[PDB]
Amino acid sequence: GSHSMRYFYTAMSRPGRGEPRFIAVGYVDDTQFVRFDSDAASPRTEPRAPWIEQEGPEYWDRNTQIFKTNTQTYRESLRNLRGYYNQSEAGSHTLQSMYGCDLGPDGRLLRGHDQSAYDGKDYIALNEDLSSWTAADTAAQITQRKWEAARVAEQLRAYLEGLCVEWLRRYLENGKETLQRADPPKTHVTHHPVSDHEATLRCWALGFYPAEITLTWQRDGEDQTQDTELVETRPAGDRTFQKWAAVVVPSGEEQRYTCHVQHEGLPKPLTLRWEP
Amino acid sequence: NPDIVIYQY
Amino acid sequence: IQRTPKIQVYSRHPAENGKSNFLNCYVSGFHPSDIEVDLLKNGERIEKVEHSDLSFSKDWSFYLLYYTEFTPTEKDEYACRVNHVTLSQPKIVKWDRDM
Repeated sequence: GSHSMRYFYTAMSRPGRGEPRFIAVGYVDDTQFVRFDSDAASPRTEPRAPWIEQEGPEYWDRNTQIFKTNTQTYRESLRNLRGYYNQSEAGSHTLQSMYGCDLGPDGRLLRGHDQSAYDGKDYIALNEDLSSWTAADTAAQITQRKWEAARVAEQLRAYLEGLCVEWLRRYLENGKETLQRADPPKTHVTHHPVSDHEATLRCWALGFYPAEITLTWQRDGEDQTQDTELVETRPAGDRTFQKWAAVVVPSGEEQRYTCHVQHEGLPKPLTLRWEP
Repeated sequence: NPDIVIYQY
Repeated sequence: IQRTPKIQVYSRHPAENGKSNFLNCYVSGFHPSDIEVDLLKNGERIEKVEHSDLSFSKDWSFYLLYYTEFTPTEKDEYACRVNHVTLSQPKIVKWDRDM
């Protein structure tokens, strides 16, 4: 139903080891579709999903010119930010940006995003109104004044409400067989004795897409949030994701525990138990 | 497709 | 200032001895982005390992998937060895087909 497009840019300095590396990746939901890396033998925009391969040579050349221009802009920006923070020329620093649009189930713009971070900390972000900025500190206020003079927020608003949504809808149509297909999780409960008094019940969810899922354990109908070990959702390597939740339970009490799974690909939410 | 709103920080 | 990696080692498909599969080492939640990842078979580095393109999460931390084709057996031991600026020594996480 709901879809998003995002570009993720990362630039990292490496004094004594050449110019800063710039990498850009593009995603529709949890599917990467493009990559650009300034460190590649021949830097160019490359396809990463089959549905993008039909875009013409004009698309690939235009994207490459944009990413090559960003490579130079980000290199200049890393020098600027080293100055704003009175940093020495010896250390390595990172500048990251993420931007894009979110559509609701009807295909309309839900909201736009444009945020940046320096050394993994929030630096400047375009507010939800797409007309003002939130600067994290006095260094980011310098960038904010520069961007106010160049009318950046107006230009980003035009992109986010226009071209961003239009390209996202085109990608969703061209990739409809995968982008618009939710794969439900294959679920099961495994049992692993810990000792004579306890056993682990592990609830598995495998092969699902998109990554968003809810996996919870209940004991006598009450959520077990504090006692559940919930692993981070992880990629399988074939577009799908995996996750598990485990609880350590007293021996003989396994039937008081239920695993609950919520996911977009499911006809109805699941309730599972250990089936000996 | 990426934006072309490119400015130094 | 810096964030240490979380590491998960696991197979793409459910592990069945004698059947070809993929061995994954997913590293996430780290900052800065430089990281060294090796997949090991009986303590030795596997070559021709592939990896995903550098991306990051909403909290700005990086994540990468390292993967290689493998055929699990009862006795062959698999692991992922990770080094990052936040670690004094490389961290080895063994593949347990139950996780």
